[PDB]
Amino acid sequence: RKPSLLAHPGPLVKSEETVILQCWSDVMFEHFLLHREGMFNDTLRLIGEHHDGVSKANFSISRMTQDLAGTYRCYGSVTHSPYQVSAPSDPLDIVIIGLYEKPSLSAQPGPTVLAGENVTLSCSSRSSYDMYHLSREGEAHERRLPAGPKVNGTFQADFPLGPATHGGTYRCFGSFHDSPYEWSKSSDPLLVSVT
Repeated sequence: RKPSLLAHPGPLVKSEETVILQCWSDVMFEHFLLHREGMFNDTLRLIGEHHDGVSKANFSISRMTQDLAGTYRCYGSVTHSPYQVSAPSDPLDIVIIGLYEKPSLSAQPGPTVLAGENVTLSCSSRSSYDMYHLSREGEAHERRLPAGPKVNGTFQADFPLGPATHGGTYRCFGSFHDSPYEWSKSSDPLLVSVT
C-alpha cells in the first residue's frame, strides 16, 4: 500500500528558500524511497521514524535550487522484503516559484456566480510565457495549459472551470518550455464564489 507525500510548508518554493518533503504511512515502514523525476533524477532511501502510530521520513531542502525541482513520489519498504516496495504515493511536483513577473488572473463572466454558470479563469501577461499553471487553494495538483498565441501584446491561457459548483481561491503562474518546474511569481489570488 502507498504512503503519503507532503511538502512543508508547501510544494511551491521560492528560489533558495527551504522546503521539507515528508513521507508518512500509518503502516510501519522501516524505510522510504523518495524518487524524483526531473532535471536531476534521483532516488533517496530515507529511514522511517516512528511517531506514535505513524511512520514518517523527511527529506529536507535548505536552499531550493533547480536541481531539486521535479516530480516526487514516495515508496515504503521493509527489510524482510528487500527487493519489493509499496505502491507509489501520489506524485508531488516541487516547483520553484517567484522567478518571473506575476501574471494576471481574471474570471468570466465574473468571480461571483450562481451554481451552474460556466466560469472560465484567464491567466495573462505581457511576458511571453509558454505555459500557465492554475492553482486552487487546498487542492493538490495544479492544472496547466499552453499560452495562447500572442494576441498582440498579451499571452494568455483560459482555464474552463465548467459549471460552477464550489468556490475556491485561485492563483496562477507562467512558465517556459525549457523549464517546467520553474514558475513566475503567483498572480494575485482570485476568490470565486458560487451560490
